[PDB]
Amino acid sequence: WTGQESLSDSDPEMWELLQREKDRQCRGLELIASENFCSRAALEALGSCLNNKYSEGYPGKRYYGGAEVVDEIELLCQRRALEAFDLDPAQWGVNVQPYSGSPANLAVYTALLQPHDRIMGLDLPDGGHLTHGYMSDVKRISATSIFFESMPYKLNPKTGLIDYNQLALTARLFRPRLIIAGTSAYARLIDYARMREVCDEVKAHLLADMAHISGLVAAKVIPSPFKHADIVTTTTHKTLRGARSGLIFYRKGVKEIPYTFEDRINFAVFPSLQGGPHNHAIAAVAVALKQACTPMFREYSLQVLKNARAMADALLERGYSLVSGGTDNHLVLVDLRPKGLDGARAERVLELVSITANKNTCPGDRSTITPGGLRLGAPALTSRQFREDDFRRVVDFIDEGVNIGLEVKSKTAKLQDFKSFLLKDSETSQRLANLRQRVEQFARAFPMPGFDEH
Amino acid sequence: WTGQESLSDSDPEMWELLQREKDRQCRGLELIASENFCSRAALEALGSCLNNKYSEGYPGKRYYGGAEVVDEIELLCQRRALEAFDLDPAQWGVNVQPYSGSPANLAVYTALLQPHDRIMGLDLPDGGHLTHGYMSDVKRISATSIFFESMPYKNPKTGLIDYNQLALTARLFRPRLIIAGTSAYARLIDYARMREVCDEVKAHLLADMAHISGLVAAKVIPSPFKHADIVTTTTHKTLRGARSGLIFYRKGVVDPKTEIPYTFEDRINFAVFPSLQGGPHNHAIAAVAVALKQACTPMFREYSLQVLKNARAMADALLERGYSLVSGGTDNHLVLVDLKGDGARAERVLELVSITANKNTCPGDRSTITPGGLRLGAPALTSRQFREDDFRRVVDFIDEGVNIGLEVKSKTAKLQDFKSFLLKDSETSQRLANLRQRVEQFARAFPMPGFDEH
Amino acid sequence: WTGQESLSDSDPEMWELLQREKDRQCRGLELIASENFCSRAALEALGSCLNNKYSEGYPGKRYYGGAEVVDEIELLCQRRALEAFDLDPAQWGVNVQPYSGSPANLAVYTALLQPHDRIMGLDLPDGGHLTHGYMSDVKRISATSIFFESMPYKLNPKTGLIDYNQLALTARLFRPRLIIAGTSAYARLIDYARMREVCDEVKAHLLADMAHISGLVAAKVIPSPFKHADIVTTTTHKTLRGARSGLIFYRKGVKEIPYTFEDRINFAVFPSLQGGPHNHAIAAVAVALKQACTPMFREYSLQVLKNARAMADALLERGYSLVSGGTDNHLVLVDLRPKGLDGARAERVLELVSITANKNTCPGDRSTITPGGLRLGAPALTSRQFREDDFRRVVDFIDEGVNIGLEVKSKTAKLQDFKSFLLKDSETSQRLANLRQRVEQFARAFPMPGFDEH
Amino acid sequence: WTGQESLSDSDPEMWELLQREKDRQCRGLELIASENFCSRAALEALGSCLNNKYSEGYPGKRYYGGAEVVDEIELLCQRRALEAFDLDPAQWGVNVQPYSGSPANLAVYTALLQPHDRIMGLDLPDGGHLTHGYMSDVKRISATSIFFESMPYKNPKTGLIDYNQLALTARLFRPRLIIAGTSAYARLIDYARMREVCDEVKAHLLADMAHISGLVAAKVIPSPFKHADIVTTTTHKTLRGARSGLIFYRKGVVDPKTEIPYTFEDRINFAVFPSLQGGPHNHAIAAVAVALKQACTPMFREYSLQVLKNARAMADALLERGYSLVSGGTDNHLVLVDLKGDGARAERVLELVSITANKNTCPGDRSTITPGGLRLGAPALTSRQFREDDFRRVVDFIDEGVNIGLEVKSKTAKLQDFKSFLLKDSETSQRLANLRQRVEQFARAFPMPGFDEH
Ligand SMILES: Nc1nc2ccn(CCCCc3ccc(C(=O)N[C@@H](CCC(=O)N[C@@H](CCC(=O)O)C(=O)O)C(=O)O)c(F)c3)c2c(=O)[nH]1
Ligand SMILES: Nc1nc2ccn(CCCCc3ccc(C(=O)N[C@@H](CCC(=O)N[C@@H](CCC(=O)O)C(=O)O)C(=O)O)c(F)c3)c2c(=O)[nH]1
Ligand SMILES: Cc1ncc(COP(=O)(O)O)c(CNCC(=O)O)c1O
Ligand SMILES: Cc1ncc(COP(=O)(O)O)c(CNCC(=O)O)c1O
Ligand SMILES: Cc1ncc(COP(=O)(O)O)c(CNCC(=O)O)c1O
Ligand SMILES: Cc1ncc(COP(=O)(O)O)c(CNCC(=O)O)c1O
Repeated sequence: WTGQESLSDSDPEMWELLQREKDRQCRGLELIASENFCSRAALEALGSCLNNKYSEGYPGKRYYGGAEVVDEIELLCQRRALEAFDLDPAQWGVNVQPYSGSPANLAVYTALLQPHDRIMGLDLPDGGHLTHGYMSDVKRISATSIFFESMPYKLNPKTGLIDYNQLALTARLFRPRLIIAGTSAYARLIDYARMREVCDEVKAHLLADMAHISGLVAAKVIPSPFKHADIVTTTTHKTLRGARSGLIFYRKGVKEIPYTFEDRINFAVFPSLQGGPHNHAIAAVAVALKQACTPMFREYSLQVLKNARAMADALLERGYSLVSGGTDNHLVLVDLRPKGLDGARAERVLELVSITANKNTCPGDRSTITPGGLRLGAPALTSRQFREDDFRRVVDFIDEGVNIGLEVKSKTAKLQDFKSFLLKDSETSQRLANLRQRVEQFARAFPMPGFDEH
Repeated sequence: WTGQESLSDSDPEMWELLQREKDRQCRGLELIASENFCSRAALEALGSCLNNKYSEGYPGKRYYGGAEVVDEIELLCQRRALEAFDLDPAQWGVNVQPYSGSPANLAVYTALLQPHDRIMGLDLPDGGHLTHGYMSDVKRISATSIFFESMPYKNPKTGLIDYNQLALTARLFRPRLIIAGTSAYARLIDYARMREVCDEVKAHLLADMAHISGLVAAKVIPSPFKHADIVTTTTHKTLRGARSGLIFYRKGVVDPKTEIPYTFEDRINFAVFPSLQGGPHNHAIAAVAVALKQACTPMFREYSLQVLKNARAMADALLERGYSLVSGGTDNHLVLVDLKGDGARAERVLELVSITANKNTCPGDRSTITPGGLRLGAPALTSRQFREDDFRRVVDFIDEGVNIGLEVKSKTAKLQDFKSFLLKDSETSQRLANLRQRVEQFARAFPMPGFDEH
Repeated sequence: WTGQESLSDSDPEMWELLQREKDRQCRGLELIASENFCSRAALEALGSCLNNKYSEGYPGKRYYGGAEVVDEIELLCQRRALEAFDLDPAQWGVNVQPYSGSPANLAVYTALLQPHDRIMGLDLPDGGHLTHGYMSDVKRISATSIFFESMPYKLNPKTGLIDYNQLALTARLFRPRLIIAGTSAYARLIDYARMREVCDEVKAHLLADMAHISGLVAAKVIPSPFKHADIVTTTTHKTLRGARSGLIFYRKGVKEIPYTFEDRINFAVFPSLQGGPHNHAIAAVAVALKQACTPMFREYSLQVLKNARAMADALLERGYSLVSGGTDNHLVLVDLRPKGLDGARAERVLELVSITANKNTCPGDRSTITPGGLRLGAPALTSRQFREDDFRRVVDFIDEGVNIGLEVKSKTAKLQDFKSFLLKDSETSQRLANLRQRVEQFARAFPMPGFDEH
Repeated sequence: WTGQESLSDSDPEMWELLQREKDRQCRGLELIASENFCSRAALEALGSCLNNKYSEGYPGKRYYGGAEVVDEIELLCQRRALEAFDLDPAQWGVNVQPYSGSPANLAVYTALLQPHDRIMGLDLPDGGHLTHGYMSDVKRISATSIFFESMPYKNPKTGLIDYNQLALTARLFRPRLIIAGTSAYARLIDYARMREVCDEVKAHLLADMAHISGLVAAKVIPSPFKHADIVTTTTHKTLRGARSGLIFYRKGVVDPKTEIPYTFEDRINFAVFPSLQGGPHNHAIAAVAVALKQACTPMFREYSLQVLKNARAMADALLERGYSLVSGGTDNHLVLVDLKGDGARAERVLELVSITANKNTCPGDRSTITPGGLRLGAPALTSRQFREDDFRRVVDFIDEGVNIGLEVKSKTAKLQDFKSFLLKDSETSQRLANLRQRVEQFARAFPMPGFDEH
């Protein structure tokens, strides 16, 4: 035994499963807005010997030894994190140690707020994330709502946009100490300036979760939340096209009233919440971050917008509804209830063809288990050199998939009856197999970032 | 740009900086009990395309689609984890989604305890970790102490802990979960004693197997999986996998008067998602499944069986030459010196000679800035096929470093001037480089798991 | 020494002070809405040997002895508490042990809600009480807002009434577990049915604080909050005209879904919060409670309404503003800003004449230390056999007092300058002395409940 | 109806039922260490017209008007309280507004501690009270344990507490305030030991003088007012006043390196109002001011000096006839029997003979439903001018009751049949009424403080 053996030789069972996923990604139309395809250069850094380095602490302020050059990669990851978002190293710091996006948000709360302090974020069915404080009417399900007292703000159901007026009214009576300005399912750009004015009135910190749109912010193709918010969090595996980690950006220097964000946030990530940093992920983020400073990444993010706008205008002419009218970023929200189908049936219909999407509730729904919409993303296929005409054909396969699920809903009743009919009825099982072949052949022709084997 | 370019061509920086890490892992003898050198097969799954998949949920119940492959990779890792520790699938279940060891422990707290409820663990300055409930008496450091009221447990004479002063403070603090785990402790823990002492106070037994994880899977050191109810661990230490976490929870059933099932697996799986974290790191789940398959092989048990006799030979070689073991022996994998002359003084002279360790507070130390004890680790170099006479030489290499350090401790002034004249004086850098030379020549000759370049 | 000596003989210093207060109450026009004049029969029961009886527990469920006949007075106090409000002894229980109104509300919260649970009450400047959860924009000042998370609902500034629509909107997003339906400064009757509909939608307990209006509810001259709310609290020293204590009324029996209010509320008062019950106060409340069942008390409460309505219509013809238009209960809220004077100056002007009132903020004020209104009560003087024509003359003295403070504000600037000018300037000091004599001579002619000496 | 009618004419019920209470207080010998017979002068101020005044606020800063008299009555009570315990007004302040002893203690917790912060007091089954932080290990009883995490302190051999096991659990629980008070304990508390043990753990010393309040004012028992920082007490026990509470807090200043004032009096006065309670009970504040004026007289010290030698004669008379004192003596005012034969069995046979006591858990009792110890009290009958030979007779009266109880304990079946055959069997009611007869004839002959009728 030496540990240098091959995965294909040491574990052919796992190498087979790990090889069956790559072809599914090659043959599938990934429309999930949160998913991308990480480059090869960042993946071989994520699966490297940096997994074998304990660097608890921070560069210079390490508690153990052996972090000679590991400190240099964390400083490199910090220096290009600010460079990718055009930040002064004297006015903005960055913490690269968050394991993912969810631990990144929890670190901001523990650093700035006391337990049971008041949190305001967009409600989950309206487009907010779990970590922005979410509670059902039955019990608290997000830990942000267990350790802190959260209260959500809703959309304007007429326009589908965030009700900034209702947020101003609600914050004046709830008196939050931190308001989250970030989205998981929202086609337009958040008015971060209006957010800042509401925060300054009730004396609250403005946290901007840049997770879905950070790649567009890095390319400067959409307004940057750094110009109004003073605490920015983001994942690095969505539009950033890197490994699964998290970044926390904070103001630094003087606000002389000093900005006291640098010391508490770094203390919340370690030693409060996390322990050993995933240095293999840090270097993978830094590889993707320097890719974000290149003119290629701006051309990539510019294409993600027009690709989402292309499918958005493509779905409209087919007779589809889009909440908030259309789209200004990377994801479109299709409203399926005007056509007689719901997101639950459509998500299962499109998945059996390898068009991976996700259900999403629409303003006005009262069903939970049967949402009337889907969230379709662009940056996944756009990294595969997809362009406008390619996304127009993606929607053509969507419609022919929706049209299938429409006639199946006429032959079936409950949702449990629906998923059993798509696999039993060979007349529909063959009709689904035809679009599957016609979708997988259209998808394999496009290049795929990363390794060609695994 | 396609995303398939090599790291050496795309980021010529990050390529060199990582090759300096693998060089350091080969140039030096790593002896931090928590560190290890993972196998090449597992890291290929760590740098996989599974980094791209969003699989929020669990096998069976998932909120997305296109998860056909990752579902079987997760169920494979759960079955490989249950087999690696010889657990009946009907009596035990495992969640394989925690990002690391620290998040795995916080998930068990959120699941079984309400906010500000009471836990008990051995103190960090007494051989514990931050995630067990450590507060600095002037500040609440870890989030284990901010969201849950923890009482630190600590006997300095026996070298062991005070396993009945814990029972003394048990009924007077009345905890709901006591932690039986170690971060810097050389002896075993009476797992039959920790259980009944939790039953008389109506508490839950939590075993944090993070350091002993390998010595338990190989059935060479007694296991907690029939005395404890919930078990958390790292896939990092002694298991030689990627950096992630595991939560071993009981499952199943007897109320003979007037049926009594376990209530664990629905709450801890809800704590991991959607409470604490979001999208699982499938590349980490697949990587640790490779290490778990290796853990069921006799090649891993003989590797484990070597670690104990390597640590025993490590302590005896130090015992035979004027060094006190803070236990009277060690069946674990680490040592505990009483450096009869301090702790923080040895690390600087070691890491400059390409040998890294960490400070350790010995029972009786009145300080924390200049402690008196080093914790050296066997699993790291044992994975490089180190054996008895190979480790006996390692204790002789530290000998010349500690013996030169005792000469610098006789000079200079406080800890600041210790590290000052080392990288400044001309004559002192002679024994620095000579001992580093022979240490590098002795280390590079051993095989190194993982890739050859990165 | 024997302890049977007279207060006039044992302590002539305290007997002098205690005698100077009674004449101030005899000579003064008490317009504070929360104040009344307790009868002699209830006062000599409040200052009796029942002070010398430890009866911790409840009748029958006593922990010590000696409560032979003390148990009978608590059952008598309970039986007439329900009788005074026309409650079925099988559908309503009552706890008479609360020391006062503030401990009564805190007992309801601790019995029904967990720490940091969500509370909704009327904001303090809008007419709510402290114990209904009040927080400034700077810090939490009420213990209800420290142990529980409170959020206030506001008035409709156009109509001066509670904004039930905004409360329905706010409760749907705040998700409270208890909503308070009670007032301290509100001239109209709360729509308790609308309150109940909002509580049943967000699944919250409806607590009605009957403190100011319980005498009107006992006489059945205003709608009873018992017909919609299931938890009712009240003081017994306002319109109840008894000692200073508190009552908690709760549903009992079946809601078979049982009502689980009786056991938890009785446990929160004792042993959770309070200790030894003030049995002298319990019997004093029972004396006043049986007075509330008499036809005299209904004629008294009927007069309190028309006396408040008389002064309300009297103030209107003098050119005064009343928020919410007028009055439907016992207290009128005068808005003084249309006349150029504020409640701070008027309260000090009327106090120096022995017309005791209190400042009160008005909808739209932004001054705190200079409120633009006053809260004038009726049940205090109405118990002195005051009638409509008498209250019309009370307002005549008010106007001539306001007219004084109007011309003083022209000769002065800051509020600290104002209170120093009313005592220095002998030209105004004599003008105030004239209305003082003309007010005290009008007040002494009316009878005064209680002892004629102390 | 005018409100000036006597209680005997208005409520002929309540008149008779109270005269049965004074009859019972005269017919029987009260020996509950907490009970007392208040003076006639204080109760005249308790049944005063000050019950009618709303004086929310403090002398100087009040939110109302017409408080000229009650302001001086409050400042008089503060000065009489500082003098009664010999405190410099510049070094000590007192708040006289707590409704009772339990609210006074909760106010000190809210003022100096944040929610869920940590306190330490002696356990209720070990001689404590609920307000010191008692939880039933299966439920959190007192609100001291619901809003603050309390650890109960407890040595059964010495009879005393374990005054260094408290130090054993001190640094391991790290409280912010330890309580030095007693509800059922016969010895004194080392006040110099409680202070330094709180200083090494950075805690506050709270002395709850509720039972020893009289023995401290008379300067016959050592005082905590130069070792402790905050002191709470009842005006009820040994002080022979109305039922209320007092909060003695330090005030004033020394930072010789690089001025250091006390930070107590602004927070505890804010905790009493407007945090916890609202309107003060001015009739109680005036009543206790009368008892405080009596406490500064030599007639009260010789009364106090009698209580100790009465309790010492009470214990020695019991010691001389086969009874064990749970201390080895008593300098307090209470006893502690080991009833060598139970506790709950004696109270029923006593209160039926017109002598009342209470259960007391002796160190070593495995039960709580049938404890083994009675706590008899001296201050009650000492106030009736009881002396040595008078109390020596009281121990001889209980003798025949306990000796008949040992015969019933030899019969019947469990505690249920003990009290069953007492009020049912014909022959058993003979020694019942005979011993009650001579006990009533012996009790009615002594003078009784307070009024003659009520
Ligand atoms: N934007 C957004 N997308 C996505 C996609 C994946 N993620 C991350 C993973 C999230 C997983 C998840 C989601 C929901 C619940 C949940 O608990 N759901 C409620 C009903 C919700 C609802 O929508 N209720 C009403 C609303 C009011 C109305 O309009 O009536 C309805 O629409 O019916 C319930 O099942 O109890 C849950 F437990 C776990 C997100 C995200 O965080 N954010
Ligand atoms: N109804 C009502 N009457 C009465 C009368 C007596 N009691 C019981 C005793 C209460 C004592 C008390 C009252 C207020 C504060 C307080 O803290 N007050 C704020 C500013 C308040 C305000 O009104 N702020 C704004 C409102 C928003 C706007 O309209 O702008 C303004 O009006 O300016 C501050 O001083 O900080 C306090 F500490 C203590 C009550 C009661 O509870 N209820
Ligand atoms: C705002 C936001 N924050 C965090 C996350 C996820 O954090 P992790 O990287 O820890 O999973 C998401 C993705 N949420 C799922 C989706 O949008 O599809 C998100 O939209
Ligand atoms: C006993 C124990 N448990 C859990 C963890 C958490 O592991 P992560 O850092 O991967 O979250 C650690 C960290 N171990 C630090 C050390 O001994 O060097 C640990 O020592
Ligand atoms: C609704 C309410 N609750 C409680 C209280 C007072 O509780 P205490 O009896 O414990 O003080 C008041 C009187 N608040 C003052 C006023 O209205 O003038 C009140 O209006
Ligand atoms: C030591 C102590 N402190 C405070 C209190 C509270 O007093 P109130 O019940 O007046 O709030 C008590 C009650 N004493 C009960 C007894 O010993 O009989 C007590 O014993």
